[PDB]
Amino acid sequence: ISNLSMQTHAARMRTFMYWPSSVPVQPEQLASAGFYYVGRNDDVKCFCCDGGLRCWESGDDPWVEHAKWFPRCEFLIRMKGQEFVDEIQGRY
Ligand SMILES: CN[C@@H](C)C(=O)N[C@H](C(=O)N1C[C@H]2C[C@@H]3C[C@@H]3N2C[C@H]1C(=O)N[C@@H]1CCOc2ccccc21)C1CCCCC1
Ligand SMILES: [Zn+2]
Repeated sequence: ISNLSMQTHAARMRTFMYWPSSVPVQPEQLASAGFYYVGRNDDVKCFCCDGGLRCWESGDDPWVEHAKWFPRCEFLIRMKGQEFVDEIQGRY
């Protein structure tokens, strides 16, 4: 999968075909936060920063996890704002 082909939400959604139903985070929330499914286990990558996330847990919010682990991502900042990212990074 080409990162460029994943710049739009609809394209990212279609990558989740065989996404394990047992994982307690849904494709719609993942795709909204920039992620697409790379086709192994529960591994997803962001189309913009290429950050990879896995081992989704109950109650995870994909935007929070994006800001926790990849705070410099420009798509994250454009969508959620620098204030949000600063707070997740523990700067109040
Ligand atoms: C609990 N919520 C989940 C989303 C979470 O926090 N996952 C963490 C994660 O995805 N991370 C951890 C961070 C730490 C550091 C910033 C780097 N990591 C990114 C990410 C990760 O493990 N990514 C792997 C390794 C790199 O390659 C890929 C490629 C695709 C998908 C995932 C990853 C890890 C996964 C392994 C179990 C423990 C939580
Ligand atoms: Zn990103």
